[PDB]
Amino acid sequence: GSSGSSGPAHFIGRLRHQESIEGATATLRCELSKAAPVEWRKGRESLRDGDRHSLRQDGAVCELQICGLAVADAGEYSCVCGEERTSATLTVKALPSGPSSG
Repeated sequence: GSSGSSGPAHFIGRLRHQESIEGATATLRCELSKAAPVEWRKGRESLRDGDRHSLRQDGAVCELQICGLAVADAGEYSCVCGEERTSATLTVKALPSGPSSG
């Protein structure tokens, strides 16, 4: 309770380079100094809750879920909350599209 203010939630648990599989559904997770609204970004892109884009929050905890992954999608995702933002390189793998043997 001091003069002035502090500001938005300062990313305390910045993202972490995660590696997913092609075709699968990637799921990121981060932490904020305090429950606050954020906006994920997939390489000079804007990620918002809609068709597949999932931005569920659990008290100072954001999680981006992108269905239908793709080796191309891989790059670098960032989470903007206000003044600060964290980025984490996402690595996509190639799913085994090989026909089982009998």
